[PDB]
Amino acid sequence: DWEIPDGQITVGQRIGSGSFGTVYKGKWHGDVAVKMLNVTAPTPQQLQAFKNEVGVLRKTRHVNILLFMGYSTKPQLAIVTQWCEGSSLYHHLHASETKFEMKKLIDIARQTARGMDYLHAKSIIHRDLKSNNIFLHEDNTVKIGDFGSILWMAPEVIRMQDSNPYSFQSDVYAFGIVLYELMTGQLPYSNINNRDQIIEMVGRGSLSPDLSKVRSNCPKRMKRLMAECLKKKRDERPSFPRILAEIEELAREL
Ligand SMILES: CC(C)(C)c1nc(-c2cccc(NS(=O)(=O)c3c(F)cccc3F)c2F)c(-c2ccnc(N)n2)s1
Repeated sequence: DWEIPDGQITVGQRIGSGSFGTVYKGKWHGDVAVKMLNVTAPTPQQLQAFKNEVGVLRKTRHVNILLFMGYSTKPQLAIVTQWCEGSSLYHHLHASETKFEMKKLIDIARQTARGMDYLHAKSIIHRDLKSNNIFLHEDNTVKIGDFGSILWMAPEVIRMQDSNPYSFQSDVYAFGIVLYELMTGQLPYSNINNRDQIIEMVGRGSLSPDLSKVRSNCPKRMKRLMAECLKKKRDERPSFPRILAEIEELAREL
C-alpha cells in the first residue's frame, strides 16, 4: 500500500498544470513532484475513482516512465512522483533550440519507444503524448508522463465520431509527430495559419506532415517509420514492438 501518512510531504512551489491536476515541486525523502487534484471532502465515488487512477499508475515500473511514488488522501487528494531535474523535449527543440546531433535524436526516439512499448504491453494508453510530456531527466533519460495540442491528435480523435477514438493506434500517431519534431526541429504545419483549418483538413483526411522538410542527415529508415506511424487509416499503423525494433536497428547502423 502506497498511502503516504499525513504531515510527511512538504509542498513547495507551483510549476503548472496539464491534462489533469496542478503540479508542485515538493519534498519527501529528497525531491518529488506533487500533483494536487483539488478535491475537497471526497465522496466515495470520487475516492474510488481516485484509487482507480492510482491503481493504473501503480501498474508501471519502467525507467522511461515517470516514477509513481505514493499518494495522500489527507489533507488533499494528491499523487507523489519522482522529480525530473531539467526540462522537456518540447522546450529543448523550440525554446532552447539545443544542438543535439542525430545520435542523441534517435536515442531520445528510442527511449520514448521503449516507454510506449511498456505502456502498451501493460494495456495502458497515454491519450495525450506529445514532446511537452517527454521529460529529459538530467538531459539523458526520457521520462514520459502527463496522462491546446491538436498537432499530435490523429484524424479519428479530431473527428470523435467513433465510440472509442483513443487507442494504441492514436498513441502511435502521436509518436509519429514527436518523430517529425525530432527530425525537422519544427512543429508540423509550419505554414498553415489557423488551428480550425488544421483541425478540418486532418479530420477530413487531406493533411499530414510534409516529410520533405526533414533535416539532410535524417536516416532513410526513419523517413519510412514516420510515414507509417502517420497513416490516416488507424489499422495501417505499426504497433510499438515493431516501432521499437526498427529504431533499435537504426540506432546500431548509426
Ligand atoms: C508542466 C506539466 C505538464 C503540468 C508537468 N507535469 C508534471 C507531472 C507531475 C506529476 C505527475 C505527472 N504525471 S501523471 O500524473 O500522469 C503520472 C503519475 F502521477 C504517476 C506516474 C506516472 C505519471 F505519468 C506529471 F506529468 C511535471 C513534472 C514531473 C516530474 N518532474 C518534473 N520536473 N515535472 S511538469
